[PDB]
Amino acid sequence: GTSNRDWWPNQLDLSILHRHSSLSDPMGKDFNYAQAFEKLDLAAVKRDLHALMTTSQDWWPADFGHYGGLFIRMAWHSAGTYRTADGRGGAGEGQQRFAPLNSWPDNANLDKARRLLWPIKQKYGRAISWADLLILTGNVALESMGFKTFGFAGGRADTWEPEDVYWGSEKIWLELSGGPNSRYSGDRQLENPLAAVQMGLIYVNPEGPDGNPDPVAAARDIRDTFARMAMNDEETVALIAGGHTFGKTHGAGPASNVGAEPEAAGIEAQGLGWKSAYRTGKGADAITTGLEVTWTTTPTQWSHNFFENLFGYEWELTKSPAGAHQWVAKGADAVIPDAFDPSKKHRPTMLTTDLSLRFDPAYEKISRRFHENPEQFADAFARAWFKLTHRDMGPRARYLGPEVPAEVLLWQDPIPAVDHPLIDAADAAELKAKVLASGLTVSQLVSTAWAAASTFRGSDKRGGANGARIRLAPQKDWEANQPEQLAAVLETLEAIRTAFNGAQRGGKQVSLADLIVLAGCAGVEQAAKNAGHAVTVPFAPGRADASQEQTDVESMAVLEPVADGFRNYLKGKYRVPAEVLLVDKAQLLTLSAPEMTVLLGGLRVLGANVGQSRHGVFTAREQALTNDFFVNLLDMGTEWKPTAADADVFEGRDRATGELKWTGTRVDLVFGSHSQLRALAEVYGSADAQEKFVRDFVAVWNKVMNLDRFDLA
Amino acid sequence: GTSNRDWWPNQLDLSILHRHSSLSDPMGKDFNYAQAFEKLDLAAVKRDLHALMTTSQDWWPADFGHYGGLFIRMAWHSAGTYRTADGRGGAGEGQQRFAPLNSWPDNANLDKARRLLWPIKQKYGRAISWADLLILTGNVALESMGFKTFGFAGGRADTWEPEDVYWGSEKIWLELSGGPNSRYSGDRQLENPLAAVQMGLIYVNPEGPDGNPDPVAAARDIRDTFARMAMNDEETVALIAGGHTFGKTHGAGPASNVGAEPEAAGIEAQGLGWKSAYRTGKGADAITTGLEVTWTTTPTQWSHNFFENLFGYEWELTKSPAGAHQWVAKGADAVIPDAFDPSKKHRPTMLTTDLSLRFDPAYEKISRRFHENPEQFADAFARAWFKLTHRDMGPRARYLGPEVPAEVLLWQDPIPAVDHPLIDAADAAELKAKVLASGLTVSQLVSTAWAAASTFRGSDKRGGANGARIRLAPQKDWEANQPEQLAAVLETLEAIRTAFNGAQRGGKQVSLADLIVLAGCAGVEQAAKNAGHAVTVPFAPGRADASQEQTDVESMAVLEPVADGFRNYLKGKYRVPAEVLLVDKAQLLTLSAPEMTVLLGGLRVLGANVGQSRHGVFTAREQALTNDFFVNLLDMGTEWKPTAADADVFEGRDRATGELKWTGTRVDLVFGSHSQLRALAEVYGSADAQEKFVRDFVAVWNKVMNLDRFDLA
Ligand code: HEM
Ligand code: HEM
Ligand code: NA
Ligand code: NA
Repeated sequence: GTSNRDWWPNQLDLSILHRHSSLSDPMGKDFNYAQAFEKLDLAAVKRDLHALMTTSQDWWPADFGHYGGLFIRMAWHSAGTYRTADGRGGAGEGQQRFAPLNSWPDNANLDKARRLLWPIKQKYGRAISWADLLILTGNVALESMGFKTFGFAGGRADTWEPEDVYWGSEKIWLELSGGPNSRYSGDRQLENPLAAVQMGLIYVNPEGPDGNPDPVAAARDIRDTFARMAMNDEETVALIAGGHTFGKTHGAGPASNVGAEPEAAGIEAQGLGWKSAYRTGKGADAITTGLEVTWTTTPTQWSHNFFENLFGYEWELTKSPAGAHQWVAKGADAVIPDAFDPSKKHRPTMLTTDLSLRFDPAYEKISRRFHENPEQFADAFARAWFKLTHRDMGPRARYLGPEVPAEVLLWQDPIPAVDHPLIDAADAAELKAKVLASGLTVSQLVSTAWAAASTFRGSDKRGGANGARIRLAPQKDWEANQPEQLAAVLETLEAIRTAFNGAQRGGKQVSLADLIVLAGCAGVEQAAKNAGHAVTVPFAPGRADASQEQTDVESMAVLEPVADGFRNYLKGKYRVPAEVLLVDKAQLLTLSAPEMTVLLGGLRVLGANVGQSRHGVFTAREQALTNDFFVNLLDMGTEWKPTAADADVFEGRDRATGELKWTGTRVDLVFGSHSQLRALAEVYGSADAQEKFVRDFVAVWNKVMNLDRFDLA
Repeated sequence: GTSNRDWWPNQLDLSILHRHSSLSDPMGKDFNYAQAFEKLDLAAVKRDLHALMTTSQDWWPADFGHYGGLFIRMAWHSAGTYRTADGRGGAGEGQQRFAPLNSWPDNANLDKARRLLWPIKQKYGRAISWADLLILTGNVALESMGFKTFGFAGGRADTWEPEDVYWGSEKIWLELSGGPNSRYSGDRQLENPLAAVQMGLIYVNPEGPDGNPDPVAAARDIRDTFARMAMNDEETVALIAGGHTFGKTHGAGPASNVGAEPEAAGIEAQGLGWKSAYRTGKGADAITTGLEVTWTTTPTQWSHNFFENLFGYEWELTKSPAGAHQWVAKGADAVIPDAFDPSKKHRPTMLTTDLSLRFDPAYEKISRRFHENPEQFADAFARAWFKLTHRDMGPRARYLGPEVPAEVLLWQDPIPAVDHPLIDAADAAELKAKVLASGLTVSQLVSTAWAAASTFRGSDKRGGANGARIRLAPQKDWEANQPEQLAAVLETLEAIRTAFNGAQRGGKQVSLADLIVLAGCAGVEQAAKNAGHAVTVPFAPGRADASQEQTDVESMAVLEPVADGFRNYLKGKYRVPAEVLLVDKAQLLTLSAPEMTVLLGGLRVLGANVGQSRHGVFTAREQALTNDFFVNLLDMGTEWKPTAADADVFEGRDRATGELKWTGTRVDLVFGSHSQLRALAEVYGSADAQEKFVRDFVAVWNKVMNLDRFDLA
């Protein structure tokens, strides 16, 4: 059946804004996962998980009699799709159970692992999500095998359909670099927002870059991909060596024995895949990646054997039974146990990427420190495992249950506790009047609050206006934020704040974070008044101000908007059309198509454009909250053409006279071009819609101002 | 970006069940179109439309100074996508303004027609939908040119994204028959559910079949395609000759002058397309189809000149300026006016498909009668035009406004008025107890009510339990409905009804339509009771019984279910996998994926299968309402394999012993195979889900029972 995507493959896809509707969700519309989880008997779940570890099923027998290694890998793949670039991927939505990730080649046989958890999921029902279960099982596996974890938070709500993520443009699974859709260019530069080296891999190729077994070049890829998942050198060595303290790989025979991945298998396979014709197809005959490596002399117990073996032997290049490159210890005795046959033992083996930990010079120093000080290694790995499994969860207010660590970590972008009475409605009125009396304009007030709040992304729940981090490095210097104008607005706001706070009793005070947001609300109210409408914009206090020492400047850099269509901003020229970038940003902000439409039309007229650009400012009453953007955009009395100087700027001219009426970008004009967007614009550009526009604008404005308000959730 | 559809192109698509969410809709959740329309000043809209007809815009100058012809074609293409096989397409959702229909080659330049209506749409806002406006404008065009229409009903609510319709499998616009994706097989047999001869055409090719200009052969395609839009010979002749009484075609120069259709055009074109480099690109130089035919001597006035010309001249095969085949009157004078130059005149011209009306022998008799009796032609055309434009609107209860015709037409599947007091809640409880005391089983009661209510399709709002047409030809003889079992149930229910109705005072009585549904409600309540649960199933009386004389048997044939996954039924063996047919049925019933899942699992254990098949009946307590279907389907202790006899039937065996536990079809087992469906099955198969399962089953049962209840809307 031919589809619109077939006929017009480069037209914008708005269905990504309408996912995760109440239609696809089986739970009622008021189902609150947090409340279900809070009543879960978590200790009972953990006892069941401990039992499962050694309860081998005949359809996928447990290596060494213990599924721990398989479940740790399962949990690390669950978390390991995360990209700091957009916040997308990670464990936080349980997306491993859906396409495509359920069938990625790197997730081979993790279908079996998830199926082993069905009876526990079934027993506890809606009170523990799959997303939470996958991570808890990884924690229990570690604990079962003698490693004490740093803690665990629940609260990852399950999702019910595939997340829309750009994973790459290759049309062949695992395609090597330099093809027609290469994710690499130049000096091995991986394209943003990707965080893996080949389509269908978590991070890197275990044989080495594009299959070439050089540990030093492999180290480069490990470092690049791990940095793109938010992990530095210490955390990376701790994670890889910690993980490979346990379990084994599977490559007992040739890969051509292995059949269709789950999404391609027959209906009789009942959701499972990679069925293998090699001998029994499982256990001692398992084939998962094709590598055949067992790292330690006690694969089911925490030990310090990974680094003893790494440093204690010299390594020779060899091949697994499936033909994959891997390394064997020169001259070693057969000291590694077999996973099924008590009378067999094996020499120590390593992956190319394991040897990176020794042969990359920066990794070697950390590996050596961990080898000499195994207590440091233990603590680093525990902390890293917590980070890995919680990095996409959001602020600490979302963390549920009795195992949440009390230590506050820099990567969590922590927000101080509020310790004082908050402002009330009479105080908010007084502060709004002070803000309007100072001379700050509608444009300044709206632009600053937008700049503060629109850093939020729902993908990893980072960003937003809580914290007042717009006043700190690096946000205060971002070009999209207009540093000189920002400084002057913040200075005026801080004077108002200081005066209000100095006048209070009883410890009451207002944060700068709250005041920025409140000042934006005063500007929207003033804009409505300018248009002859009486509007009150809702405001919820309770934001606190974070310090510079609580704000990791390099981790903050991914939140920098390089494209923000809501302010008609593009930092440079990109291969992706700007309207595709707008929809991407709308998705991160959790906006539907109607919300994105209303919001953008209103911001244009309020003067939220960066640099005071006139592009899309289709009104003769700037700083008044009207639907002018829509009524003018849709006026057939105007004809639009790309400019000579710039194909991405358009001039709109009177059809009868040729006189210039307006200019716009692709972000402005897409609302008059895309047939679903123009349908939405027509609603707001109708003669009966001025009041609807104002009230829908105030709603969406308020929504954006509260995106990060998990303390009120 | 590579997507799941790319990787797994034959996996089932559930997103078709989750369109039309509250996320995509710009109107509030409480917006009621009918309430907005009922306050529209319809007479004022029609006066504005009447003015528009002769107010030419210079960006698309009006032929003959009158847009009438253009708007009639606009309104005919809006309705002309309709297929009786599934009820999909038609005018009832305004889908012409979305992809793909906005850019079909047959809809070329209707973009300009819609843009001409923006100022009126803008003036009246949400009180008149695009969908209604399209049709109204074609009525006003006709009226302005002297034709008295049969009437008009408003009430077509606007939609906000493209409908998912199978329009064919060709990958090239207008591909000629016999390609790799041919819609034709055998002796020119058009595949169901298609109703057009080439991808991107409304009905037929105006040159002739695959471009061959033979009016006799073209007649065959006209007859076949019109029949597939539910029009007979009389109606077809009336429509084509009536339409071609007005206006002209456009082919002033070569088609290679014409640029990209709207979905492919640049952003600057602002939703318009087919921009032409031929001379001025418009007006006298317009190119739309490439044909250049003007049918009558007064193209802006109703007349009987189409048939005077058709029968008064002999016709010669010729070519337009773009090279298309067309016909010119042999030896004629220049009597047809030019569309822009008052000093120029032209000979009569015709399409191949016009001459079909004279050269097909059955058409010729009707055309002759209409020629000799133009009052009959006018009446036929008026009636047909109403039918064409209202055929997908549904029951007469949905018809709004002051111009609704009072005559009740057989194609409307009319339902008589209710003239008596309805049963109350106490009466409903007494009838449910009498039904259960009769000895009718849960299975019989559920199966009968399902068979009555599940003929509904939301595509054209035909079918449903209102009317009690299950007791009439042809529904009573459909194989899916189990004619002998149905007859015995209906006999028992009619005895109950007769006894109840004979006992009442005050004229109160119960229809058989209401009692079939209520009997099904009693069956579901009893099934819940069998499982240890007391529930009330909601029931809304007010259905009435239609007669056989009010039921067009041939028109009812398309409602026959030949695939009903909810009863595990397939009338024969099809190209399309059964699971795809299930999702198609779910879509027609307006069900979400969660609704379809609950509903199916419940029907299986209630005994709803045709023929008492045990396939998918995964319970040891049939006729009790439990979640057994899901608990047993998801049990990994069972292994499933296709049977030797039949690849589409599967045996479920104990994994350890080999014992045969169950059998199922593809429809049953897809719920354990598809990753999004199995996630839903898991919810209902959880240990905490029994109450949720029953609640959700009763809600969807009730939803189905009320699909056609537009009298309560
Ligand atoms: C450079 C990064 C890494 C590479 C290339 C990589 C590669 C692999 C490969 C190829 C397998 C074998 C899969 C099979 O054939 O069954 C595997 C297994 C595993 N990895 Fe990693 N690994 C990486 C990092 C991680 C990290 C961060 C963790 C966890 C903290 C982890 C924990 C595991 C465990 C536990 C197994 C054993 C699975 C079993 O016993 O069934 N690895 N790794
Ligand atoms: C076999 C069925 C039909 C065929 C093949 C057909 C074909 C066409 C073609 C090729 C055009 C010229 C489009 C252009 O170049 O501008 C057209 C114009 C038109 N058709 Fe049809 N037609 C059919 C049925 C109908 C029906 C059922 C109606 C309405 C009752 C309709 C009303 C019109 C009108 C009013 C125009 C003139 C548009 C204008 O003035 O701009 N036709 N027809
Ligand atoms: Na994420
Ligand atoms: Na329809």
